[PDB]
Amino acid sequence: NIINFDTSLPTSHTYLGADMEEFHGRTLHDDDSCQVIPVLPQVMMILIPGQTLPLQLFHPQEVSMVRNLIQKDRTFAVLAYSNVQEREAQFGTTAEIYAYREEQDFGIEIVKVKAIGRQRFKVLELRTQSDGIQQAKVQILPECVLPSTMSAVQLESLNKCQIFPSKPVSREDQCSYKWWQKYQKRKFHCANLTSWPRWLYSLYDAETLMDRIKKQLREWDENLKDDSLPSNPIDFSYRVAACLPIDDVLRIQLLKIGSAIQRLRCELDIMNKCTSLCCKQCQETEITTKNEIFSLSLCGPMAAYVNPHGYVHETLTVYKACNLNLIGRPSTEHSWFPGYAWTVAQCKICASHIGWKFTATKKDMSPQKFWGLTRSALLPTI
Amino acid sequence: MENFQKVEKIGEGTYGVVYKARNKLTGEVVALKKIRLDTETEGVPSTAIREISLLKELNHPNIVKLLDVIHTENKLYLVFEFLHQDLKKFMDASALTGIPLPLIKSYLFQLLQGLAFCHSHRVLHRDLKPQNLLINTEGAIKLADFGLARAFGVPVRTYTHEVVTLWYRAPEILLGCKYYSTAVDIWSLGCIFAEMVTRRALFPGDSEIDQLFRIFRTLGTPDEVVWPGVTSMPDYKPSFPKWARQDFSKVVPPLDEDGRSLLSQMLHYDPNKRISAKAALAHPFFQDVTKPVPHLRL
Amino acid sequence: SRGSPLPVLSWANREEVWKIMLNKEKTYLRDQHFLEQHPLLQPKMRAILLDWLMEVCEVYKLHRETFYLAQDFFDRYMATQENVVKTLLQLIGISSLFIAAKLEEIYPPKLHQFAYVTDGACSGDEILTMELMIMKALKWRLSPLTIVSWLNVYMQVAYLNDLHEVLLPQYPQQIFIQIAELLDLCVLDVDCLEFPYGILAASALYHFSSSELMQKVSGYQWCDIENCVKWMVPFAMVIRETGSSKLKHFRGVADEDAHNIQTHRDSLDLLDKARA
Amino acid sequence: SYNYVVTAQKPTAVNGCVTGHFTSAEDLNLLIAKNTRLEIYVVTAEGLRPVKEVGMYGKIAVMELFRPKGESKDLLFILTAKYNACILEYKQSGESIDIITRAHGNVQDRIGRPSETGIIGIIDPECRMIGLRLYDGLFKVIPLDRDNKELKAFNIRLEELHVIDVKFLYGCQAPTICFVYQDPQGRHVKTYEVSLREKEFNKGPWKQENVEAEASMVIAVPEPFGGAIIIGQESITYHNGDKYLAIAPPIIKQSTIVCHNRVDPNGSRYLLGDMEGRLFMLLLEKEEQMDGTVTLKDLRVELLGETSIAECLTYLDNGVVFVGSRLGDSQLVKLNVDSNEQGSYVVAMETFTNLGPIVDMCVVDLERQGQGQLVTCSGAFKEGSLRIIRNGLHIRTVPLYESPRKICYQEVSQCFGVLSSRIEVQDTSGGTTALRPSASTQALSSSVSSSKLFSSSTAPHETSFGEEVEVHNLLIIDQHTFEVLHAHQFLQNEYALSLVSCKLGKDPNTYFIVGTAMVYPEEAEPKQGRIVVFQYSDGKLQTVAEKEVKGAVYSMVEFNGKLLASINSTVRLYEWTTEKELRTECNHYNNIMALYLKTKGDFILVGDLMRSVLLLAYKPMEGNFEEIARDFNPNWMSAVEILDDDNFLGAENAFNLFVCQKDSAATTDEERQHLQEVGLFHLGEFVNVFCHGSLVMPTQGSVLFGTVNGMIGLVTSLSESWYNLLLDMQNRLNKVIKSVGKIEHSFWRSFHTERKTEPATGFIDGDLIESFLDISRPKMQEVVANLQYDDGSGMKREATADDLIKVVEELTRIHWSHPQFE
Ligand SMILES: Cc1cc(S(=O)(=O)C2CC3(CCN(CC4CCN(c5ccc6c(c5F)n(C)c(=O)n6[C@@H]5CCC(=O)NC5=O)CC4)CC3)C2)ccc1Nc1ncc2ccc(=O)n(C3CCCC3)c2n1
Ligand SMILES: [Zn+2]
Repeated sequence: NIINFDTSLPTSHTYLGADMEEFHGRTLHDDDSCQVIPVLPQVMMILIPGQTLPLQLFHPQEVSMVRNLIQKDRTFAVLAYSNVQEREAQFGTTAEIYAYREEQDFGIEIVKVKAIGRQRFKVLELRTQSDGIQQAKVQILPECVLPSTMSAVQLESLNKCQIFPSKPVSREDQCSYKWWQKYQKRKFHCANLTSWPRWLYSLYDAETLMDRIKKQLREWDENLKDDSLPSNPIDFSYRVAACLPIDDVLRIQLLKIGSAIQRLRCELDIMNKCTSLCCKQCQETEITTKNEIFSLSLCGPMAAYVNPHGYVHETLTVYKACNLNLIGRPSTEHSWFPGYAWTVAQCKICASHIGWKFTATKKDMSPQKFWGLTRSALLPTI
Repeated sequence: MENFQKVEKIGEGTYGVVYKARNKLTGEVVALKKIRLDTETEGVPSTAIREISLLKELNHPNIVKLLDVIHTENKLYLVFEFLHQDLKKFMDASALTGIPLPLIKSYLFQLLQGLAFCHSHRVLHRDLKPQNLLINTEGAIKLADFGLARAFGVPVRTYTHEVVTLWYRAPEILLGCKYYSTAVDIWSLGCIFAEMVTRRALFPGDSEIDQLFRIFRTLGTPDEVVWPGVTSMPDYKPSFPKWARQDFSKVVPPLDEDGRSLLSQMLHYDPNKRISAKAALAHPFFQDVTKPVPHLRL
Repeated sequence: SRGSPLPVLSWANREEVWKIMLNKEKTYLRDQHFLEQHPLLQPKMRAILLDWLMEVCEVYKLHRETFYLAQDFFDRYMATQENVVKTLLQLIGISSLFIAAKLEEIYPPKLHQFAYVTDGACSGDEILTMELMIMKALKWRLSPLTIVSWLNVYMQVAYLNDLHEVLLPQYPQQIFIQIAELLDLCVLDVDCLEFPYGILAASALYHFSSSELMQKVSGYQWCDIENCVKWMVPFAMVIRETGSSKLKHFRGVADEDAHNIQTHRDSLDLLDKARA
Repeated sequence: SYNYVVTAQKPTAVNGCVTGHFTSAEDLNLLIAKNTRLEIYVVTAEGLRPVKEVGMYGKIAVMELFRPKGESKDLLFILTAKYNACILEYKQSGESIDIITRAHGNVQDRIGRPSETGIIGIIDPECRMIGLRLYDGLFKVIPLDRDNKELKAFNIRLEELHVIDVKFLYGCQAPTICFVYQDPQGRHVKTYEVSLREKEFNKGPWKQENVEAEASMVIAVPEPFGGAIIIGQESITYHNGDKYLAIAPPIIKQSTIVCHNRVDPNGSRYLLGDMEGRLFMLLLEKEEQMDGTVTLKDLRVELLGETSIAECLTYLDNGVVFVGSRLGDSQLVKLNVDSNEQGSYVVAMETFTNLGPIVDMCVVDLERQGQGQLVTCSGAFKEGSLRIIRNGLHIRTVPLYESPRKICYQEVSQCFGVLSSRIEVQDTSGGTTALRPSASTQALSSSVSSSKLFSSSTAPHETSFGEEVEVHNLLIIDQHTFEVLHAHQFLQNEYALSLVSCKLGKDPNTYFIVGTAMVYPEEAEPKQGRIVVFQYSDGKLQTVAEKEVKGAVYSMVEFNGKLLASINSTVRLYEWTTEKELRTECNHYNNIMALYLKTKGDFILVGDLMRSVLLLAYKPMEGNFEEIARDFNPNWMSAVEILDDDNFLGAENAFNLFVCQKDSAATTDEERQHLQEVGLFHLGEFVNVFCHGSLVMPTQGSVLFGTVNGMIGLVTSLSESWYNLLLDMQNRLNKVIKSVGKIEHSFWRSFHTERKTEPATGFIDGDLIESFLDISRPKMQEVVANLQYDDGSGMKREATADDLIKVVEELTRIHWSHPQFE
């Protein structure tokens, strides 16, 4: 239904605290450059570029390493551990700190940090520092931007009518089914020179795939306008990738897709092929389906949050879930979504912690109840 | 605010965050509730203004004392008095052998005095749950977290509909009654009294209809004979299943006759004939009241 | 003396509720010479500001209790200040109402709405600042017995049938609006602050009732209110000559609650006749 | 893989044409560039005389003639697509003609992305500079000074990032560019001045004018008119600063005007053409004659006739117009003054052959006289045809008036199965009506598919009047008379994609198996299609079996007596049962869409547009497909082909061809699973279809390909010794042979992509090696000086420059002989 929640709070991570420093800095790296980068040992997250990762660090060397890595650069290597969880990391992502905070209060160090992923790398070596710190010597993978499929076969006399007037307002009659039908007939007119039809080349068109993905992205938490979902296909693909509830082995394969075109095709592939999200270690219960998936934040249906003990959870927000029982009573402590209280949810068969049930606690709040299901206990299906 | 030194996080109430701090001047332990006004678009939240305004007018041995209020830029601090625990953690720590009947007597007797003090001051707590009843090692239980409180007028008018936690929500509030009054708090105390004896929640429902059906199953389906006007209540439907007044001898075993009568009065369906706090303090159950000292490891 | 106007009570006992109400009346001090501390100000712009607040309440369907809470907040906040200009006055006024809003009605209008009502003269940050310093200056003592709450009490004690039943509203809806209309007309001038709020409501009740209904309902005696009645004469009169209004209806409000909403029609036009 | 690539037929699709005084100071010359060959004709009253033809190491993207001050002839400016430019001059010394490179250089920028609208090259009228629009946001100027022999150029920032078109204006003291561009609130036209001594942009002599939303052609009108003419979908407008004059005739509404030409030096009238292939004349009548000035009065346009879909137009004086086409045969026609034979003023009087967009060819031979016939599906739309190439070179054209997509040959029935597509319009009364009578509508016998298994009945979506629909037919064409003997029309919204003619299982009948996809404008990916088996027996075409599939049958092939087809992303092996039915036997599921799919022996090679190529094997006694290898890097792939059991050859973006190898080393079960690339080469052509067969009879194998630009090429395989010998010869020839524009052969044949560029490896250029016989004896003696031919056993060092002649001449006769221009 309607959502007057002001979905910016989940992205703000206000539960992490108040007096948080807000580094405006940025940094990059040359393509296929061998870099030596520090590693966080306890985070098991598979970070996708453009994703916000909040972390709470307790261990002394970790406090020290974040403290000394704040000044010289701000990047650390979140390795995407394979199914073999201990070591055996072949690829990963670089994350740069954009918010850092230190409180000696209560007599414990605790470093509260918010980072965001920038690049992807392959790890060629993994050395160990003097104090239980992993240094990954890595090579940056390339962002291979692919030219248009008619840039080679193209009549230069027709290459002058290849710009198109403009977008036809926003979702009107004879403005979605008609404008795209004339866009496909004018951008792929040289497809008659090749051995394939226009509708085949539309399947590999960045604009068409982005529009087709946005058609489904609107069903989850109808979008205000194209302010989100950047026009650049690389950024759009990385943003959509962070929202798919697929498991870890599929996420690794998606993160290895070099081109944006193949990444969009794979995301659009697992957007209608998937039918049901089911219990992972239990494998029998039908928890939810796609139809009840909705986004409560600008980041999308799924985002990364952190419990007071430092663990990072990818919580997918759904309207309705079944085969789950609640343990305990609602509490508003450290709540990821401000104004809601959580109750621990476990599956009916194997009593495995699957997520939480959030309920409204303040006055005049539109979604009276929803469910946040952790991704580590979900296995998408047929 | 440079005099207090934080020691540990306690928890979060209806709003803000509560810490434990020791005053460096007199060396006493207090609690500090913190509000971040910079995030609050509507300045100081309504709950904050309400609780601060009511808490400086209520001074009772069984209501948590508001020692001092300050404002340090973009932060609001309320200093409270320190209580060592809450009722819930004490009940959980005593889920095997349990709270003695004299201790339950003293706890309910002391809650009723604070509730009667609030009701004499035309104040509706509306948040009587075991998290908000704080106990100490001296054997005193006190009311806390007045954020959801409201000073009801004379006459009353319509206030906020869905109030109180679901497990402690009165049936008239569930049925969408137009006007509610003091009786709701009494109901909560009953729901807590039976909780102190049976050791689990009396009505553990995860939805409105559930809660209502569980209340009916325990106490029977109301009619116009016991509760005038149920058939005319906005949320009452004729399809409600007919259950018949499960005997209190099985619902709440370990307590005797006068306790059973008092609890049945505390769980009466109609607000008009539901027992008032003062007329509950006159019950024979409070004839041999004492003040035992709980031993509360952890 | 105030013997015991209120009947026997069930949810509490009558004596305690009554002495608590009287001690609340005693605790909140109000001064009719609070304007002399500010030589630039005059009673007329206080009346103008109160009327503007009345209009603001009427626009947003805020309750009468909200308006009178704002009035008490203003009249107690000015008495603790010195040498304020009229330009600030509007802000202070809205701030009081803004605070009063959060205290009384279920769904406050948002801060941006309150800023928009000021027509750009006051901003949201300014409103929050002034509300915070108001809450300091009143020492967070923000629960007074207003003029209209006393009127509600008196009206219920006026019309009682099956004893008790003091919490469920039961009284005609046109006498209440007439008496409140007299009370806000008497609220614009400063010297009304001389008399207690309960005495104000009682005398305004009498000016549309008999001398025995007042005494049965209010617990008061003739001498303590002779001055109040003698002073109110003009008000009651100008109102009687003008003719009382009718219980108007509001959108989104039940027909049994419309009498608890502020209705501003015209006051300054009658005050000058009253002061003549 | 030690390959050898040569061209058996030069490109025939003309991509640019220009006229001017190139050969001498007074004769009129026609210069036509097709892909890489520049052909110079001297136009005479009889027609065209082919004086010269040169070949360049690059794809001519822009070419114009210009005569700078103090010059007797016209100089030629050529910019190739690798972004290198050259200024050339014709000279003749008695009886020898060569193209001097007056200037040359490389123009590309280190950082920058190629513009979407494409390379635009313009030359200052009076020749003060050359303007190039190559990358978005910047316009680069080459000053045409007498000392800029290295073509040094500087870039001026363009504020408008989306520039549609740009031209140089006439009659301006400082050079002016008028350009139409787009901003996110409209499409505008505005001018700029170029300052060379200070190298920036100054305010132009007009005002920023808001123009038609589909304006796409700016042409510069010469004196005494001046100004510019803007041509778009709706109207033709004329701007000359203050003066504005627009007309919106209904005659040009049907099609989009794409090409234009100026047929009068005064600029009084122009020639233009559109996509549909009809020709208009744009008349500008002075009719003003003021006190001292002449201005425009109206801008009427008129129909002239129909020609071949035209890519370029030029006026060759005395009524004759050359129409250069990339989709069909080029034309040389004549515009009569008052012909009106039926309404058309144009009559064709010469046609130049154009193999065009070869989309699919087949090699047909039974007797070995020349042991070769190349039947290619050429052209598109009105001029789609099939071309039969024989060596006796005889090119025979069979016009279909519809686009041909796939062709396959049946020996027993002596017929060709041709997939064809026809464009129809939606009528008001409901139904499809044809534009022109095509081969599908003029067949001896006709049939329409009556399949009822495709009930569908899910949002039929009756289209709008004027919508374009595409009907697909299968044509049975005789192989002796080339007469369409049968046309079978497929169902509505059915795109025919694949066609094979092969025997299946244990029956002796040969079949035409076609794969189809039901395409709907809302469904991006087809979810239903058919596999249909036809028999052409004694005149008719009977459907023997029909099979439902849940997706598009992109490609399929006969495989050891079975079929194997690609349904979306699954590869399915069907076995043709005894009761004339097709039953599934094997399934494999891939992460990529199986577009290209070729088998040899028991190996299958699949691939998609994204160059990700997979290689599977069929295990006989287990009953499925086992993945052997697969290499996946993102790039656009046009065609793939399996050379031998180990080497696989494909064509990829930027007109490149590659060969990837299999196995070798085989260290740890991952080396053999990796398809490591071995060879790269820059063809310069977009190869479209890639088949086997020899067309004429030290090279083993012969795989020939057909491209978009009309080229036909042949790639064979050599050995270690001969690859080394010819690679050594290739470098020695590069130091003796001088190209047109001083373009290095290594740079021109370097594998190119706008992310990377590496030298060509594993490929030997047949054209450069065959150019050894066109060199002189004293120059031939420097190539072979310190060589080591080696044959019997000894290197015999010298090689005598007569032995390598024998080697190259033996290499020459593996393909057809190129006819001499003149
Ligand atoms: C002295 C004294 C002691 C106790 S006590 O000990 O009884 C109490 C301490 C307690 C409070 C609750 N935590 C239990 C922990 C359980 C784990 N956790 C948590 C939270 C989120 C989690 C999570 C977790 F694990 N995980 C695994 C997750 O993944 N998430 C995510 C997060 C995001 C989300 O959205 N979803 C999720 O799931 C919270 C802490 C400590 C134990 C109980 C009571 C009172 C006092 N004294 C005292 N004196 C004076 C006053 C005066 C005024 C006043 O108001 N108060 C009190 C303030 C509050 C009530 C009244 C006073 N109080
Ligand atoms: Zn389970």
